[PDB]
Amino acid sequence: GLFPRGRKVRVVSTLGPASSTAEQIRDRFLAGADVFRINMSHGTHDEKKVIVDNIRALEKEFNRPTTILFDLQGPKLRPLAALTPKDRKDLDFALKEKADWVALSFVQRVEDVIEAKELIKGRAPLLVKLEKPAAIENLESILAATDAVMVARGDLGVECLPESVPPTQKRIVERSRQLGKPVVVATAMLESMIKAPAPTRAEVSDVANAIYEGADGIMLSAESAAGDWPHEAVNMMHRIASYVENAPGYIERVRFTPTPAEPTTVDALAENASKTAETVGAKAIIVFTETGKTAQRVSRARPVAPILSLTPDAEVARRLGLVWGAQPVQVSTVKTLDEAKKLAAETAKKYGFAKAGDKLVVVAGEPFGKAGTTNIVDVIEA
Amino acid sequence: EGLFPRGRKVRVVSTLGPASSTAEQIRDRFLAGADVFRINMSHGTHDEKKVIVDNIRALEKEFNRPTTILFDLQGPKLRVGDFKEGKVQLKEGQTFTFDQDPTLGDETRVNLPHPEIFKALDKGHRLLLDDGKIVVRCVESSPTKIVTRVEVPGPLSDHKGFNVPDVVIPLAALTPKDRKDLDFALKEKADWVALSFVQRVEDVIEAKELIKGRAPLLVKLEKPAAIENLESILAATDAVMVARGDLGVECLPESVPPTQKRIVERSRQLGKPVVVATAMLESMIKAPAPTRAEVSDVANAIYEGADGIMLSAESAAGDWPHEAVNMMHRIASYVENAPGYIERVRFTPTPAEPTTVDALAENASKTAETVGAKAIIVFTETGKTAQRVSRARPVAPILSLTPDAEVARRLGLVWGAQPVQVSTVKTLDEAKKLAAETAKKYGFAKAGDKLVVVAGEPFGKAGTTNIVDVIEA
Repeated sequence: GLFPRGRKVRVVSTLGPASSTAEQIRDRFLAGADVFRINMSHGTHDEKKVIVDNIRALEKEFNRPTTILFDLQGPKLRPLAALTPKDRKDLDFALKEKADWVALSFVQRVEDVIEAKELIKGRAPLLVKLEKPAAIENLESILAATDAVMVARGDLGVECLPESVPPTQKRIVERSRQLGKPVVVATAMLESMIKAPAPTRAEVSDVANAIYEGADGIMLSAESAAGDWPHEAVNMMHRIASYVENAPGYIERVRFTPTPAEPTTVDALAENASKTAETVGAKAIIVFTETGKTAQRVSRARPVAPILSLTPDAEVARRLGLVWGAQPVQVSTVKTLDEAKKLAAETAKKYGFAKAGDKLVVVAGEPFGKAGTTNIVDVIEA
Repeated sequence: EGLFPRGRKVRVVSTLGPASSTAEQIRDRFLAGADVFRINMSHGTHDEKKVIVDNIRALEKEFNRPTTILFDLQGPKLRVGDFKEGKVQLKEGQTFTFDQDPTLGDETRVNLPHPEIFKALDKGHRLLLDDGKIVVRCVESSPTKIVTRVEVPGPLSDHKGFNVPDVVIPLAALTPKDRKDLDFALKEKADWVALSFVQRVEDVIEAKELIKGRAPLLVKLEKPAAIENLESILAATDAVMVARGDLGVECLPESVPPTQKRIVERSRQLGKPVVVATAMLESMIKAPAPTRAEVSDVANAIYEGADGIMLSAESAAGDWPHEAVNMMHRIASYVENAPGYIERVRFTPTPAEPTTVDALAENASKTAETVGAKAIIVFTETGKTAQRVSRARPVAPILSLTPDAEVARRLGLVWGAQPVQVSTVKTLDEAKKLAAETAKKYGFAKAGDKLVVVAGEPFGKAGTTNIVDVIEA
């Protein structure tokens, strides 16, 4: 039951002493972990390389793209620079290791996102950790410049009142969804499970309420990195999403946040592919995407129907691991609409979303092979 | 100051116990933000409760505020018997038998000393033991023997508790101990009485017949039977508690949040005060500050629009009960006054019933917004009009003026009701004058501010609400 997962929220799982061997990483991944977070504050580049090779090993065993998020420590203290000399080193290592996502801590203003992106030079997309009062005041600029977002509540409730986090969280998730930036809720989601094999009622509520906000991602930190029960913690995350997303009241709450279309072809075809899929009862929406942009726009609409994001670029498939519901599948380059239709039907049947005769909605760009050319909605039979 | 008005409308239910019992302590929690005091009748003696009750009630003179006391009755305590070695290991897929033999148990057998289980448990039904840590499934049942297959193994020790999620059992929700505790609660003039082990509407009817209208009835929703029967139980009850601790044992813990969404919605639409309970600030049993998940949990109950948010051991038994109560107050003050709050509350529709009072509850709220009113003063003899206006969840704060001391206490559990006991009025002008002088005395309005008054023209008569009146203070 590894792919599909039966839910669309993404589980982010931090690795560390309790979750670091190949067998341990394999086990989290089967238990429900989708994105692995490597924290560069501690440990050595030597130990990360073994962990990276052990995450990537999984692509061969299960034929699925993995997703690795390198977390730069930032100017932890134990008015100042966005990337410390330690970060610039750890970054260069993360890009050696073909980081799918790089995260940056303690941003306070848009110029710090810019500094990072200028160093990164397109080699990896950027996620911003929002945890400083200034970051919240500069929220619109920061969110515009970033590619993805983490509501990093641990530090946020240190430097801001802890009672200010929930409204600030609602604000970050809303706006992230509206801007189309994947957003992850973080810190203490299952804190009690560091020591106990089962969660508290308040912890399960927090996870469910992150899902109902429509967030792309829910994270575990020390519950998988350092605790006595990492496998149960990861699995409880999967169990909460499996149930909540398929229980009554889910989509109504997700739809509370309006995500209207920009005046573009891609946003128009994303919205109307979703609606068309609802109206005809389609079993899936298949999105052909060179760089992932289209898949992100469809994901933004939060369709009921399952998405499958078909890309030729193994790095895009890896990156899409963080995007709500994206379900990336690396494929060969198709060269005709006919070939796209046959590949779309066969992919939906193979992973169990459809059987011959079922409706499918295909979003694509024709003539094929170029990014930013999305212009077709095609309703086909599997 | 920070006491009345509190600066927020949700109500804090704090459980009293060893960590919060002395006069000075009970006073502290009141000031810290606690609104309803929950007295659990399962432990302790009446003589000690009487001391606590008197200590709660003493607040009324110090602060000229009505207090509110919720008495929680334990209900049935289902436990297995004892084992020869004190415990056993149950291996998956083994046969395990429950009978009425008192002989000391073993790896195959234990006494289940509750005859009522043997009258309802049948094939396919589960028994959960040790807080759901162990699951067994009935493969065979007779009036005197229950044979099970172990589905989820683990240790099983002497007189562990168990749960019967899948079938209603012919056992009263009020035990003999509960009946006696109830009479003590009513003699102590309980403002609210809390029923446990609710399975069917008949359990609520039974409880209200014993109570003979001496206090309103809150039902705790713990058991899959009660969720199946939600509508009939909600209709019959006066208030609700989402008792998550037992719900998450008897159902999947991952299924509580959608079931909490459902309970809170229907409770608002039916006009029944609803409380969210269990582990909201659980880590503060040992720590002086909460986790992020915990603060999110309290805030998400507030955004659902629930009337109340509750602490159990955090205030009853923990090391940081003052900080725990205060933290509930801090989360409510910040969230209700921060952006995003009213929109989330309004997601649950609460349309007017076809009654004069429901139409006027709605009219007043809409009128308050349009004219910029500072308060909505509600005159009420039994509390009914207060609830219906509370139900509309208006932006403008409510002041619920009642002549009756008992009504003023009970309303302490109603969202934003802000009860004030006052003198009777006999004309409209007397009501307007009393309404303006009350809004000014507590800081809601200054001379010239607009207020919306909701009242009934035959003054002094319950059920007569028929007036909305805009006035200047």
